[PDB]
Parts: sequence; structure tokens; C-alpha cells
Amino acid sequence: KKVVLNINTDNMCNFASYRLMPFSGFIVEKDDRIEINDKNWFDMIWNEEYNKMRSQHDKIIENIEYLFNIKILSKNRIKEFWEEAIKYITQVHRKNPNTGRRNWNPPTDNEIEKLYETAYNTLLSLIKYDKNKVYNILINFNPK
Amino acid sequence: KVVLNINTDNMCNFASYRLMPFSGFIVERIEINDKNWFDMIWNEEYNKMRSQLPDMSHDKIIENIEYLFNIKILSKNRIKEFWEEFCKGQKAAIKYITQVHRKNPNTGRRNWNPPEGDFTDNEIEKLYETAYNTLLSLIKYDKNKVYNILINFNPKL
Amino acid sequence: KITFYNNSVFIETHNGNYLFSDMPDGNVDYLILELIDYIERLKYTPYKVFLKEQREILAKRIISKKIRVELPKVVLNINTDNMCNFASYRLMPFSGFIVEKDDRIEINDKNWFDMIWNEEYNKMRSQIVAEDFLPDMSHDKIIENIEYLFNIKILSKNRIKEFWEEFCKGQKAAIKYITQVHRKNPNTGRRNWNPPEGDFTDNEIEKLYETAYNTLLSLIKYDKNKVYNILINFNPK
Amino acid sequence: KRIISKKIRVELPILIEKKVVLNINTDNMCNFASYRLMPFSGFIVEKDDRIEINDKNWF
Amino acid sequence: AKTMKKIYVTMKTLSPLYTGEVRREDKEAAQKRVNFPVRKTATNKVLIPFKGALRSALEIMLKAKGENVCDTGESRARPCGRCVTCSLFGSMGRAGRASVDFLISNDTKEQIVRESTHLRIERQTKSASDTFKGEEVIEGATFTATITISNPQEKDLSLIQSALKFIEENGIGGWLNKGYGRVSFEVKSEDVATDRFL
Amino acid sequence: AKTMKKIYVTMKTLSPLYTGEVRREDKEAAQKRVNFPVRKTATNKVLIPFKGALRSALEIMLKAKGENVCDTGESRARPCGRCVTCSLFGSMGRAGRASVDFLISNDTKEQIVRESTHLRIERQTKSASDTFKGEEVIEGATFTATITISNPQEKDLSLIQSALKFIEENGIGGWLNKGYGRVSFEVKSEDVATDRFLK
Amino acid sequence: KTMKKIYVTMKTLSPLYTGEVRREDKEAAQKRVNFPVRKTATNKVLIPFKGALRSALEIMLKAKGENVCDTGESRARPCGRCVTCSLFGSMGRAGRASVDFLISNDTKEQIVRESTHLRIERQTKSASDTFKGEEVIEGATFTATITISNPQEKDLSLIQSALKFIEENGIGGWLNKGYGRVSFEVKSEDVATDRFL
RNA sequence: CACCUAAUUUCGAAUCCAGCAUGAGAAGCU
Ligand SMILES: [Zn+2]
Ligand SMILES: [Zn+2]
Ligand SMILES: [Zn+2]
Repeated sequence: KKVVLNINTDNMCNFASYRLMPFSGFIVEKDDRIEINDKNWFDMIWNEEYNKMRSQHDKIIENIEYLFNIKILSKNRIKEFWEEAIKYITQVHRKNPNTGRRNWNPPTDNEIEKLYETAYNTLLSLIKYDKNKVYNILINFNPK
Repeated sequence: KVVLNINTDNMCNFASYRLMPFSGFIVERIEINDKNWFDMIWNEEYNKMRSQLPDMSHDKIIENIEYLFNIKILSKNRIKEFWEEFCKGQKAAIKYITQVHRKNPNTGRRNWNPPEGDFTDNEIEKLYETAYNTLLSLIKYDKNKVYNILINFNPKL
Repeated sequence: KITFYNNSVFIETHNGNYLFSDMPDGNVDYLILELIDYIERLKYTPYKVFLKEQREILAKRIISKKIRVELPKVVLNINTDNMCNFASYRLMPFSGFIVEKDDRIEINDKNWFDMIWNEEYNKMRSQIVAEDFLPDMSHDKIIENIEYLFNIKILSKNRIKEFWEEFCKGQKAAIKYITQVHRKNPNTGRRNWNPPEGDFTDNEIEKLYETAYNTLLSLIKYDKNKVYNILINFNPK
Repeated sequence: KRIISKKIRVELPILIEKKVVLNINTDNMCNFASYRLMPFSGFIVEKDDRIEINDKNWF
Repeated sequence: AKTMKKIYVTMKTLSPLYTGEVRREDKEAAQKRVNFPVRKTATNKVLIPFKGALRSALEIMLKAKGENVCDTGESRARPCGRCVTCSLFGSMGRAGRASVDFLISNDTKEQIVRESTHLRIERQTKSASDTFKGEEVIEGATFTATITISNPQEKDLSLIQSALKFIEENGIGGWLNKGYGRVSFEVKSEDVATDRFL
Repeated sequence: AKTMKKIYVTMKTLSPLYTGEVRREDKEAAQKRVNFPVRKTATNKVLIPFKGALRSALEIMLKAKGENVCDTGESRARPCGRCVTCSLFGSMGRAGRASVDFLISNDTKEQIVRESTHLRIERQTKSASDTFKGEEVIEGATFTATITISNPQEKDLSLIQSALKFIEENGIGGWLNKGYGRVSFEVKSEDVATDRFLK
Repeated sequence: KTMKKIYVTMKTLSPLYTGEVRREDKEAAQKRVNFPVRKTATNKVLIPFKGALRSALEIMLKAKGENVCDTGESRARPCGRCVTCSLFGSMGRAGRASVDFLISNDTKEQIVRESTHLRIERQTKSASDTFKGEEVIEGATFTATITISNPQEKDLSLIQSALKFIEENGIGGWLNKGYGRVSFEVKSEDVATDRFL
């Protein structure tokens, strides 16, 4: 079969009048058309096959004032809550069983866990409140 | 033009493409060709500047290496060291296998690992000769075939 | 310090005493050029003179006068000795390799390239493996077995991650991975499993390894959507 | 006094740089294993103060 | 603003040096052979993170001396912007004055990096229960770095040199408790103006 | 915190010391001459692992005493983090406060390193059935290590010294059954400040 | 736990010879002597002790009818189940009985001498060959300590039986010529492992 | 009281193992 180099020949050496080059490419049979392509090629198709396998109320506002005052319920939190939300809030409060690392912000340790719980409560309740009410509530706290 | 100058065997099937990992030399009538060209060219010009095997079947090779691996005549240190001398050429592998197999005239002790079991003297020497003939005939094969043969017995070759 | 003489520059540095060509009185470490008398009249005979072909014949005279004569990235040698003497030239019949780094250029032999070719061969071989890209239990039993081996840390998040990567590469690659992981070593007696936490003996530990083997074997027969919904609960990434 | 009369310097208790000259066209270079190597064919000439590497045309 | 401080750091290893590979692709390529690869360049030279070691040295020393110095070591800890290491190394708003370079080795991986065998031995039967291969940088291998301080102060160099002697005392890189990473630093400082290039 | 303990140990060798070479390329360079190379630096000085010996000594004695100590010697065993040796030598969530340096010889190679011959003899025949060559460290060679305890306690120096006497009793590394590695220790400790470098 | 300490004190009854093993200490000494005695760098005499105990115990336990592995054959593998496998180690475990070297109490200038041995023709009774060897003098005292990690009720008895077999056969080299006959004294004690705390 | 000798040979290899575990986040300016 006809054989085509996809490799770059624009780097060479001259030894014994032979224009040689050490190379580490892969030879591919493709339907009576053989080719020898580089490592990048295999990187690209390994990525393509991986992506193909990958194709499958006043107290609430006062709690937000306290929490944003010590910045545990900060601006990106308010944004990503707006971007949303129950599964999000579940995913940003769940304590890691190995390290005990809740994904909130740092603000005693008992007060820290109470404040963390306070956030989960306030975050869950505000999603209970309808849109616009929370939206307005959240604008003067983080305008975005 | 392309002349591949390599065996197009050992073709695995990643995804829907029959690939085959390779490392060789492109030489310009362009001709991709393997490490044997570099051995030939290196010997040729290195001496031009100095001017002032047994053949046993592949199934029987695999079965005998499996048998000697179970009774610990061939071990992971031996399969790795023989692979290192096989990468150094087909003449260093002959020297290494001859050095391991040889009976020292004063002691009579071959450098193989002794078998594990209840084998008598003639059976032990027959298995030593089996290891010699098997690793001697294995060299007659190419690097990829040698690699697929010994990669089962030693997974970190 | 730069003095003068009859055209002579006499630049003194901290390293060496150059003289570009009356003669001076100090040491003229490097001299740059009847002149033999100009050499012989000059105190502290120079180390190495810096001298169209008549030059070379003159240099032979400078060679005979017992004076060194030169006729007009750091490079290191990783070579041998061998040596030879042909046509008044100490030689070496060697062919090799010029390796270019950021600061050094080194001259290496073919043995270093064989070292590099062995490494590149061993690198290439461990990229393409087999056909990249069974028992059976119920789905809920698979859930409680993965929960139980997660609690006792036999099946960990890293093991679930490599299981998902070997499952995306296909069925046979994942079969090879679990048969490698559950491989009891005949000369050592350990498998490639995380040992469970808890007060256990050898029999229930071996049984738990067997149910880990059977659970990860029976999960392979399921499709990718069920396996993804089975393993996100334990490994969220 | 008698080696000063021989016009050679005497101490009573400079820089010399032994340099390696390449003298080889290194513009034709290739990359194989993150190494800029070139297959090389020449002679290690060892004269004084200069271990010059010289090609086959020099020979 | 008219002057800058140039601190050329030449560090040699008295103990074998390990720092861990960070690139995932390089690390998953390396575990087919070795279990703990050393962090290297794509030009095969060894790289060590350096700003974190100097900053951690200054935080521990300045906290133990008694200055009002914040701690950025804790989880998601915020730099205050008032202490001297907030001014020297970085703040949440103001950038760091010291642009600390990486520790670039002089030699490549074939000269200074060597793969070795580490163990885990049972205490009762005295047998090697586990075994793993890890790369390390050899002893006497030298590394170069450059610390460029813009808007310098009088005491910045004393702080950097004190942090360097603390890194000699503790170690740099990983596996510091087992004896790895003990180093010796040479310092060449200099005043420059910013318009040498002009 | 404000202070750290410095424990300079100077260990002299009484019976020949072997600690095996770890580097695979240094091994493969040295197996053409010596079957058992000694652990060595690139600056031709002898390296000995020290943290594992002290840790294993403390776990063995504190287990025989009956104290709550985990074992980190079984296969893939993880430290709990509540022991006494877990504080000194580390756990999964916390590092060890006692950073233990490698034992590095004051002399170099080719001065304390000596390559020797070892035997295996038939019991019925009394002939040298096997022979190998191993690289040892001579007796009277002096090694220097430092232990930096970051958060010192009252019982750290006593625990370190007790582990040192156990290393004297058992041996430090290598073929400890045959009699190799029997050493003795000299200890000099001081409570240095953490801010001593801040001039 | 407990540990067993057997302090052995060895008095040398006939001459003793253990050859040097270090290459740099033999090839630097072949211009002076032909068989240098095995030494420390602190000028004290070294004798390998674990192998003599192991060889003794394997001979007597093999001839008693119990299953023991023979580690005397070339490239032998210990079984891991026998008594000497438990005491002196095997492949996969280690020796409970760590056996120290036999360190001399004196230097070499006190208890090492340099003898002249011959080889004599049989027909004519003439000194055909001459060689020189360093030997350890008689009554030289050596000391060693056997430390048993997990002791049983039959480790000290087997160690003492191996010591008596060593006094009957000999330790070190040149055993058939009469060299190396010794006398052993044992001080046995049972320490606690946590005793250094 | 002398005198001769003080050398020579074999071996210098073999094997096991090379695994796990954790964490993938958040801030300000904007
Ligand atoms: Zn701060
Ligand atoms: Zn613990
Ligand atoms: Zn046995």
C-alpha cells in the first residue's frame, strides 16, 4: 500500500552522506494507506477517544449581613447562587470525610461550625423564597 | 517513495486504528528503517575511521519459559538482565547466555538459578540445557516479539 | 594601564600583560606581531605569541625559538583515551554525538545513545496497550458492596478513578487491571489492594478481597451510564 | 639571577584556558528524546591548549 | 523605584533532594516505571518551587520573633497586607516585591536525577513489606535562582538571607523528615537600576 | 513554636557497617565489581537511613511497654495520628515534628569504604559453595546526623535517646543478624530559638 | 515483649585463623604475610559467628531426623518452616537470633602473631614450600552477644548445643589442621524490650 | 653460631518486591 509521512522532515542531520533523523512516530495501517505519524497524533486521538467515551425573611437577610460581614458567604458565593441550586448547595457544604474540609470560606471552632451551618440554612431558605425577592435581596450585598 | 524496511507485525488495534508503536530512523527515495541500519552505519563508519542460532517454535519458547519460570530456573532478574543484554545487541546476549550457562571447570556450578522441586541430576542438567537452547533461540527473534514474549513473565521489563 | 611605544600598545590587565606590536621593561605575557632580535631584546620571554603563508614558516622559527605560537557554549568531552600519533598530531578515531543543551554542548559516544534509545523504546511500548477504546450480581448488591469497601477503605477514590479510566479504555483493559490488582503474589503473599481498617483476621480479609474482585468484575458487564451513576456517589470527579 | 639572565620568569616562594573547539557545522540538528543531538563523524585532535574536534575534510 | 535588588542564589545539595512531579501527563507517563518522579522541566532540568519555601521560612521566623505577621499557610487563609512578608512576597491586592525565580538546575536529568528504591519494613519479622521506586536529585548538584526585588528596602536582603539559612536548617522540596532536601546556599547580591536595558 | 530542639548525633561504628545502595544506575555501575554496594552519595560519602530506624525502635519499645502506638511497618499501614511516635515521625494529616537527617560520614569513600568477600559453605563437605563480594564501612568510622524537633516536648529527647540505645543494641542498617552495623552514639542537644537567623 | 541476651565469652585453646576478607587489606599485606587474620580497622580480630552457629545447628538437626533446610549447598533457598529458619532467618523472614561478630578484647599487638608454616616432601623430607600466616594466640578472649527477638523455650538450648559442637569441631579456618579449637562461656538473661525507656 | 625458603590455586554468584492513600478549593480587586 501507499505510505505517507505525516512527520516533519524539516530537522535533519548528515551522516555518511545519508540525510538521517532519529524519530519516534507510530505506523498506522489505514485501509490500504499506511502512515507514520508523530506522538502528538496519538496524544490527539487518545484525547478524541477519551472525549468520545465522555459523551454520556428579615432574619435571613440579617444572617446574610453577618456572613458577608465576615466573608463566609462572599461575592462569588452570591454569584454562583444566582447562577443557580439544591445540588449546588449540597455540593458546597458536604464535609469531606477524610480531611473535614468544607468548601466554604474561613470567617472558636464551635462558632465556625455553627456559622457554617448558619450559611447552609440561610442558603437553602433563600432558594425557598421566590426569584426577584432574593434577587433584590442579593443585589445590594454583591452587585453583579 | 517510502520503503518501510521493518516488520509490519505486532500491530495492536487502539480504537478503530491498527497502530504499532515504533522508534526508528528516517533516511533520505525516503526510507524509514530501524535500529539495524544505525548499527550497520555505525560499524561501517566507525571502522572506516579506524583506518589510521537454534530455531525452535514460538509456542514451545513460551511454554518452556513458563515451565522454567514456575520452577525458578528463569527468574525476573534473569529475564530483565537478558533483556538488557538483548537491547545491547545480539552479540552481547550470546555472551551473557553463554556466561550464565557455562560449567566452571573447577567447581562444576552453572550460573543458573537452581530448580525448585525434587529434580535429579540428569533432569537438572536437561532443564539447564533447555534454558540455554530456549534463550539462545529467543535471540533469533526481533525486539518486539522478544518483548511480547517476556512481558507476561516480567511485567516491568 | 596602557603605555605606548614606537609603531606599541601595552595594555596591562589583572589577567595577563598583552603587548600589541622600542620595547617595554615589564613582563610581556602575550606578544602580538629581524623581529627575532625584537623578541630577544625583550625581557621575560613571552608565553604565547599571536602571529600570508610566510607566517607559518615564521611560526616554525618561533617553534624553533622555544616559544609557543598561535596562528588565527562550553563544550565537554565524555570520551575515552585510546590515542595515536600520526603526522605530528595526537589523534583519536572516534565517531559520536553532539548534544546541545542550554549552556553546555557535550560530545557523547554511541553507548549514551543506546541508553537513550532503550529509554525511548520502553516509553513507546507503554503507550498503546491491547484493545484500548463475566460474573453477575444485582445493581443494589453492587451498591452495598461498594459502600462497604468504601467505609473500610478497600475500594478508595483513587482505585475508583483508575477503574473508571480502565473502563473507558474498554472491557479487556479493565479486566486486565482487576486481574492485576487481585493478583495474589506467589512469592510474597500480597495483592495490590488497600488493606481494610478494623480488627480482622486473614480469612475474612481474603473473603473481602474476593468480594471486591467479584463486585468489580460484575460492574464491568454493565453499561457506561450505570457505572458512571454508580461511581459518582463515591468519587465525585 | 641566572634564570633571569636566561630571560625566564622566576618566583621565590595569568590564565590558561584549555578549550575544546567544536569546528563542526551544528546547524543540521535534530530532536529525538528532548535532546538536540547530531550524529557525528570526525577526529578528536589533541594539540596543546586546544583539543579541537576536526571533521573528515580536515583529515 | 529607581533601583532594584538582584539576588543570585546558587544552591548545592548536601543531602539527596526530592520534589514531586506536578504535571499529570508527565507523572502518569512516569509511573509506568517509577512511583515518585522528580519534578523536572521539559528541557530535562530539575525544578523546585522556591517562593513558598522562602515565604514559609519568613512566616515561621517572624511569628516566633513576635512581629505582627499573618499566616497564609492555613486553608484558604487571607494575607493581611500589613506585615513585612505581605509587602515582600505578596498580598491580596498589592503584588509581591520579590519576584522569586524557580530553582533551575545546571545539569540535566541523566547527570543529577537517579531512581532509587525505598522500603517499608515490618517491625516484628524484619522483612520488607513494601517497596517503591523514587527519583531523587544527587548531592553536590547545583541550582540557580534569581530574586528580583522591585521597590527595595534596607532589610529585604537580611530577611531573604535569614530565610535561606532556615532552608539550610530544615530543607527544601519533599521528604524533609527522612533526611532529604538539606542544601547550602551562596548569595551574590547587587544593586541595579531599572534602565540598564535603556 | 518559639523554640526548636537540635539533636546532633555523632555515631561511631564498632562492627562493620553495610547499608545497601539504592540507586539503580549506581547499582548497575557497581555490580561489575561488587555484588553488594554500600549506600553512597555523589560526593563519595556514605548515606544511612536514620528516620526509619528511630521510628521502628520507638514503635517496638512503645508496643512492648503497652502504650498506644500504631505500626507503620505492615503492608500499606497508615498512621492513626494519635500515638507518641505519630507525633514525632508523622502521620497522614500531620508531618513529623522531628525532621531526622541522613547519617552522613565525616570521612569519604575510599577511606572508610572497604570491599570484602563473603562465603557460603557446604555443611557436609566444608567447601566454599558460593562466594560474593560486599562493600562495608570500617569500624571507627564517624557519621554525623541532626534531628530538628520543630515543636519540642518534655519527652522528645528521652524518646530519641532511647531509640538511639535500641539502635546500638540491634544495629542501624544492613545485615544486622550476622553482626553488621553495631554502632554507638554520642548525643549533644540544645533548645535553639526559631528566630536565631533573624538578625 | 521479651528479648533473650546470650553474652558469650570465647577463650582460644589452639591457634585460631580467620582469613581477611577485605581486598584492600589483603593486597596491601601480601608483601608481608600470606594469610592475614581477619581484623577491624581498630586493630581487633573479627570472626564470623552466625554462620558457624547455623552450620552447627543444620548438621545436628539434619542428622537428628528433623526436617531442616540445607543452606550449605550452592544458591540454596531456606524453607521458612524449620527451626534454623526461625532462628537464623529465611527467605521472606529474618533471623530472630541476631548474632554479633566475635570482637577480641585485645588488640593485634597482644594476641596476633605471624607464624611460618611449611610443606614437606615425602620421599626426601625437605621443606618444599613456605608460607606465612597471622594466627590468634591461645587464651585470647573474644566476646559476642546473641540477641533473640521473639524468644522460645528452645532457642538457648539450641544455641548452647551449637556452641558445644563448635568447641568439638572448631571455629574459623584451617579446622582440620587443629586450628580454631575454642572454649565457650555463656551468660544468659531475659530482658524486656521496653527497658531503655 | 649460622644458612635456605616464605609461595600457589578455585569461587567471587543467586532471588523476592517496586505498591498504595489523601486532598482538585476560595478570595479580592474588579
Ligand atoms: Zn500579612
Ligand atoms: Zn498512630
Ligand atoms: Zn529451613
